Amino acid sequence: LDRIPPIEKEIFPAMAAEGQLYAFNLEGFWMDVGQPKDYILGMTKFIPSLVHGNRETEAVEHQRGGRFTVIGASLIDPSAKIGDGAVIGPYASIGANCVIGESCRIDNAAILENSKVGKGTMVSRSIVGWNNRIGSWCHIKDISVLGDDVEVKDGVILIGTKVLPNKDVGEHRFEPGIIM
Amino acid sequence: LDRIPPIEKEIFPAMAAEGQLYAFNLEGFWMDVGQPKDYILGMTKFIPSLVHGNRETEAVEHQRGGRFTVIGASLIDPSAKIGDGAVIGPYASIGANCVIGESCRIDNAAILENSKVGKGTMVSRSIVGWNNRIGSWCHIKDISVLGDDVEVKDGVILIGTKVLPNKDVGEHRFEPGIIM
Repeated sequence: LDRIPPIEKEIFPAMAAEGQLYAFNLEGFWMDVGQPKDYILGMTKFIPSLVHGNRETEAVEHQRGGRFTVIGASLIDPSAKIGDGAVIGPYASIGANCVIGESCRIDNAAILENSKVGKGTMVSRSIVGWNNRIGSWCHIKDISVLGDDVEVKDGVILIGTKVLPNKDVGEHRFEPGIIM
Repeated sequence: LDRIPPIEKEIFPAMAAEGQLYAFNLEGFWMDVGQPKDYILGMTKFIPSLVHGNRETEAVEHQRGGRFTVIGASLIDPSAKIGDGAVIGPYASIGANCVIGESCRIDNAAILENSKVGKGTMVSRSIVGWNNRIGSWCHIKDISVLGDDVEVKDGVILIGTKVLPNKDVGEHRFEPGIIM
């Protein structure tokens, strides 16, 4: 600690000038989670590193509310209900009290907090809001982030579109964009 | 029968000229099934007229292979297997030996002869081939006709595209067109 009014970061050039700066090589993964794409990539790199950390034949989480199959490792919150014939894809996370329909596909996607999901939808490489209420037969794929308390009708196809909070969606979007 | 070498609509002007032509007014439906769109419209007008004709609380066909729900009247071939949680939409037809997945949406669509359908797909206002083999989580909607012995991979979205026989589809199509 030295009083340096505005500042070469932490005075690193001088730190090397007196030659007391050391480096520690890391064998593990490293990436900056600053974007939704980087968010998904960090999740898919970080999930396998938690095998010895937390509680969760692929037995990361297999029988919660019914006989469903998980292709790869995933984080299933114990209070959640998965359904009867869902297929939780590789490297997926699900929050507390989340409800997943009778048959679903959660592929490399994150479901946060209290969310309801219908029957037959596919959530691929995407994120959903906190109190999100998702339709039954929709199709959400690519890097699309859904804000808080959004709702989508049945049979909508959001492909890489970010929606703002409290909005409502009822129409297809086949191109990247933003919904206000 | 009179020998008229070539043509005037079987000589209807003269037929009326001798004044021996009668007409019968029809109270029922009538339309020319010459296009897939007209095919779908004729099906949706003709299905309700068969309530007293053939064998098939909405009890047109309710329990075949599992406890599934039918929203409206539909024609389910007895040899078919519907699944466990399918939702056969209004005015749909299914051919013999057809297999429908655990949860499906057959909405105003026709399935012809031996076809297999995965889990969670949606077939809306469309037709499928004879020996068609449909993927699991696909999404086929709008007026799209699939030829004979076509196959679609998982998670494809065909929106109003007509595919030729024996072809294979593995990529999305968000616009009307033809696949060779």
